[PDB]
Amino acid sequence: QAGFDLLNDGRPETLWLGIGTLLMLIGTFYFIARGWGVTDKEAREYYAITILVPGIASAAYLAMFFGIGVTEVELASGTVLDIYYARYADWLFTTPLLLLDLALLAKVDRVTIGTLIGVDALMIVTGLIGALSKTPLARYTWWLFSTIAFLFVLYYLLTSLRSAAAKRSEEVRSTFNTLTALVAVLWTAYPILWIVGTEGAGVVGLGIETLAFMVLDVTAKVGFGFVLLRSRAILGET
Amino acid sequence: QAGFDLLNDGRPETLWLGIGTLLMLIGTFYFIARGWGVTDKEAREYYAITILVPGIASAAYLAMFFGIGVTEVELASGTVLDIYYARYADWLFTTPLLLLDLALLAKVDRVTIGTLIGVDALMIVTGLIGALSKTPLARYTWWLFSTIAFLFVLYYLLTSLRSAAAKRSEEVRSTFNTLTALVAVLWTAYPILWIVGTEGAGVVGLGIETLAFMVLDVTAKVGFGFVLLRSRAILGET
Amino acid sequence: QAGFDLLNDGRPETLWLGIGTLLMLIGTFYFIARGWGVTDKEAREYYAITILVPGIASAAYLAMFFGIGVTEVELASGTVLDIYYARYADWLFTTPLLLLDLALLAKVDRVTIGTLIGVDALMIVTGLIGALSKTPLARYTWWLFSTIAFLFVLYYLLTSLRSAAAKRSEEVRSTFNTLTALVAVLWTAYPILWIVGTEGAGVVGLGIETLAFMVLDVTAKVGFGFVLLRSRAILGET
Ligand SMILES: CC(C)CCC[C@@H](C)CCC[C@@H](C)CCC[C@@H](C)CCOC[C@@H](CO[C@H]1O[C@H](CO)[C@@H](O)[C@H](O)[C@H]1O)OCC[C@H](C)CCC[C@H](C)CCC[C@H](C)CCCC(C)C
Ligand SMILES: CC(C)CCC[C@@H](C)CCC[C@@H](C)CCC[C@@H](C)CCOC[C@@H](CO[C@H]1O[C@H](CO)[C@@H](O)[C@H](O)[C@H]1O)OCC[C@H](C)CCC[C@H](C)CCC[C@H](C)CCCC(C)C
Ligand SMILES: CC(C)CCC[C@@H](C)CCC[C@@H](C)CCC[C@@H](C)CCOC[C@@H](CO[C@H]1O[C@H](CO)[C@@H](O)[C@H](O)[C@H]1O)OCC[C@H](C)CCC[C@H](C)CCC[C@H](C)CCCC(C)C
Ligand SMILES: CC(/C=C/C=C(C)/C=C/C=C(C)/C=C/[C@H](CCC(C)(C)O)C(C)(C)O)=C\C=C\C=C(C)\C=C\C=C(C)\C=C\C=C(C)\C=C\[C@H](CCC(C)(C)O)C(C)(C)O
Ligand SMILES: CC(/C=C/C=C(C)/C=C/C=C(C)/C=C/[C@H](CCC(C)(C)O)C(C)(C)O)=C\C=C\C=C(C)\C=C\C=C(C)\C=C\C=C(C)\C=C\[C@H](CCC(C)(C)O)C(C)(C)O
Ligand SMILES: CC(/C=C/C=C(C)/C=C/C=C(C)/C=C/[C@H](CCC(C)(C)O)C(C)(C)O)=C\C=C\C=C(C)\C=C\C=C(C)\C=C\C=C(C)\C=C\[C@H](CCC(C)(C)O)C(C)(C)O
Ligand SMILES: *C/C=C(C)/C=C/C=C(C)/C=C/C1=C(C)CCCC1(C)C
Ligand SMILES: *C/C=C(C)/C=C/C=C(C)/C=C/C1=C(C)CCCC1(C)C
Ligand SMILES: *C/C=C(C)/C=C/C=C(C)/C=C/C1=C(C)CCCC1(C)C
Repeated sequence: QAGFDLLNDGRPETLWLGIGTLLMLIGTFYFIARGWGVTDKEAREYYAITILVPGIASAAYLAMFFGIGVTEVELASGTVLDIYYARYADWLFTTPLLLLDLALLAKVDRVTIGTLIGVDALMIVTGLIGALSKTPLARYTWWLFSTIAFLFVLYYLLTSLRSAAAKRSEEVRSTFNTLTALVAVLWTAYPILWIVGTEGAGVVGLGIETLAFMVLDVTAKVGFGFVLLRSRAILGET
Repeated sequence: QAGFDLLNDGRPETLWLGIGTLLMLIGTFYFIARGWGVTDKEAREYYAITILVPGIASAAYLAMFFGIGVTEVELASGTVLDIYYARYADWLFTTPLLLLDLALLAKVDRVTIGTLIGVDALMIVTGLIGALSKTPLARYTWWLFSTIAFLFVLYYLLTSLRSAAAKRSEEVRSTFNTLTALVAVLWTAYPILWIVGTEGAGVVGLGIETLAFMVLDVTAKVGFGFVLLRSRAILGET
Repeated sequence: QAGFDLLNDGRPETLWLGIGTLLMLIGTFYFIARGWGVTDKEAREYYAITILVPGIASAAYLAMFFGIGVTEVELASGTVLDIYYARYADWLFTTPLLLLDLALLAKVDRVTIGTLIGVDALMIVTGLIGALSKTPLARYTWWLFSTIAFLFVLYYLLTSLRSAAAKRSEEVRSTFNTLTALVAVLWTAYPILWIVGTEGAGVVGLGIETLAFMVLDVTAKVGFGFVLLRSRAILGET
């Protein structure tokens, strides 16, 4: 199970990267069009932040597509993995932004936002180090390290942010829940796919893995953005 | 047409990098001296931001000077280009700062500033990826990708920022215009020099190109800063 | 003089990196526990910022421990140095955060904070370039370059921040002084160890150097944090 080798370079997964690229682009320009006439300062903020997400992902996918965003990591055993490191560059900026959308919806103080971005960033960076490690001891230690950070992220999301958002209007609290839940389930799928993909146990192929990440990314990007930018929760408050 | 090989390493363009370095340094310490006694909070802000620009550029130029900020990228055809990647590292921080000076002058909200910095950053990063690409398809696709971002940058500069600045005093609006125009013409010269230089069609030599970028940088840095830090527009308002 | 080669990879300094790692971790989770029940918004801010410091250092040390955070730089003379570049990645984020703790304590405006972070960052980056340089001319020129930035950092710390903090309560002013002094002496030890270690004259071994940096880091991290998070100065004001 793989796909189609779009660049004649022996990488069938490029078919999924290509589709991923296309999807992130139309998602970016759909959001720009849809929010082009928005004058509401609170709403343009959600639009601004949310447009940048698929925008940067577009760049990351195009880079993985061309092959520029992928590198060959030789394991201690001599086994060579193709690590699409560009994903981490993507996530370093996108996850904090998505987190920022949730923070705004909850109306939590700046310290809560700083904490989330800080821990989230630590999660992605450690995830990248583990991805480029040569030893299994190191590779899985980093996975566990990043996972812990992810735990704190989910924790403050389901407590601090949740309680704050529960004090807001029914419209706002409604949308918050139907994004945090989306995040909780979608985001958790990344560490899993990672440990079962070529970066870990390797029961999943690079072709299927890429397809999976592409479905995860588009949903967590465009899907999340669609639900958010569509809600009345981004328009001031009642 | 080239210059002088200052480090005996076979790089005559170092003569232009060296001059570029020297110029960015005296520019940084001239601004520090000139603004050393400024107590006005609004003015120190312009000084602070504006001093950091030639300061970081200094580091970038010195790095390109020594050869540390340059790498050999082998094209698919086997053609080897000398990519001074350090420029992009420079721009990632300097362009947003310059943009920040214009944002402050216009007195636009934080969302407008975030948008500009976000898109600008996407412009520089994609520009760097294109610079390090091995395929012509990839190299020019990234150029076009970065150009689009540049378009949005110029667009919001000439509309959102312009309209805001037009509501301010004649002194402030005056200086804004004579910086935005400077930016519009100078900044546009970068994508051009890029597509005609060694990173593209290659009708321009690496020696001339370096000289050009050095003249562009010093003007967009020191020149911009001189006009700004000299105006009364940075001192509160009438 | 060295230590113990914990990973059987011929690096006895890993014994110091390992201890450094362990210490940064218990420091991170001690601070989290100690501040877990803090409701004071001003205090959680100090806790938040201060927890992130040993947290990121933990990641950096673990990376140097595994060997992922170290690279072999070949000097022009053919001499090969083992540069633990991860330290710089660590510092790029930690120093600004520590600086941020001092800024908050002083209650200085955002421009002062931006300036400190900007110059500090320039210090670390140039320090890294010098660390990876191949020529002695370049390596020491960067050291001097970074040192100048450090000078400005210390300067504004002992003037702008000091004078501001001197206007606050005796409790706050007291803690500020017993952190700025700690910083002034500890921080100055880095450029020294650098110029006398393998990155410079090399009178100090890589084993001793690593031990030294580990003692410096833990004190500037956990020690600084202990004194700060223990004081009443982080709780509003009298
Ligand atoms: C987050 C910050 C550090 C900067 C944003 C990250 C961007 C720069 C994303 C670019 C990533 C880049 C590395 C792409 C991968 C390219 C790939 C082809 C190269 C992979 O190798 C990377 C290794 C270098 O070693 C290798 O080369 C040498 C020389 O040829 C070989 O001898 C060696 O065997 C090879 O492996 O380096 C990986 C990076 C280290 C592990 C650095 C540790 C990172 C530290 C811990 C990050 C601290 C950031 C912290 C999480 C920020 C949180 C701040 C909050 C408190 C707000
Ligand atoms: C902006 C952020 C990502 C971090 C700031 C960038 C700094 C880290 C600047 C350092 C740049 C660094 C890469 C200098 C160039 C050094 C040069 C000698 C190496 C060039 O190779 C870089 C390649 C690695 O591949 C190569 O090595 C392997 C292994 O030896 C070979 O097999 C391969 O053939 C070689 O080509 O990697 C280039 C980086 C990728 C293309 C990553 C994609 C970047 C993503 C799309 C960035 C998203 C950032 C976004 C624009 C932020 C906007 C945020 C707003 C919403 C606020
Ligand atoms: C601060 C910003 C730029 C981004 C945060 C830095 C992160 C990306 C930390 C990652 C550092 C990374 C480079 C780890 C070292 C890995 C090590 C194994 C590779 C070392 O080589 C790095 C060289 C690449 O050249 C080498 O490879 C080529 C190709 O194989 C060889 O031909 C060559 O001989 C080798 O040496 O590149 C080093 C980076 C340049 C010196 C870039 C200059 C940096 C500019 C001046 C930074 C400006 C940032 C400024 C201080 C920000 C201040 C902003 C304030 C105004 C707010
Ligand atoms: C860094 C980290 C966690 C960081 C957490 C952070 C930053 C949290 C921040 C929280 C904040 C800011 C909260 C704010 C709140 C405020 C509220 C608010 C304002 C926000 O609303 C409040 C109320 C105050 O809380 C975890 C690392 C976690 C790291 C881990 C788990 C590491 C594991 C390592 C292993 C397992 C090594 C193993 C090594 C071995 C087995 C070595 C073996 C050697 C031999 C190896 C060989 C040779 C076999 O290969 C040996 C045997 C020793 O020689
Ligand atoms: C153009 C582009 C990409 C182009 C790609 C190309 C051409 C690819 C070609 C591929 C080929 C030919 C492949 C061939 C294969 C064979 C190959 C071979 C084998 C032969 O080699 C084969 C045949 C298929 O098999 C990307 C742009 C990408 C563009 C992007 C990412 C733009 C982002 C914009 C943002 C992020 C705006 C943001 C706007 C905001 C935040 C606006 C805010 C405003 C709010 C106002 C305020 C607050 C700021 O004042 C608002 C009013 C809401 O707009
Ligand atoms: C020192 C330095 C560079 C040194 C370079 C050297 C020595 C080079 C030597 C080269 C040689 C010998 C070459 C030989 C060649 C042959 C070589 C061979 C072949 C032999 O190998 C040959 C012979 C020519 O051919 C750089 C410093 C560089 C220094 C920098 C970049 C400083 C930056 C400062 C900032 C950015 C301040 C900022 C201040 C602010 C923002 C202040 C704000 C205050 C506002 C107050 C507030 C708000 C913060 O509270 C204010 C009051 C305005 O100051
Ligand atoms: C648009 C991209 C999104 C929403 C990405 C989310 C990514 C994560 C929640 C990634 C988590 C990871 C771990 C918990 C362990 C190690 C590796 C990661 C980076 C895959
Ligand atoms: C001090 C440096 C300044 C003001 C640099 C400005 C740079 C630009 C406006 C660069 C634009 C580019 C494109 C539009 C396409 C691809 C490459 C770039 C990065 C050269
Ligand atoms: C937790 C880490 C801390 C507090 C690190 C502080 C580091 C410095 C003050 C480093 C200064 C350096 C110079 C002045 C010159 C060149 C190299 C450096 C980066 C070691």
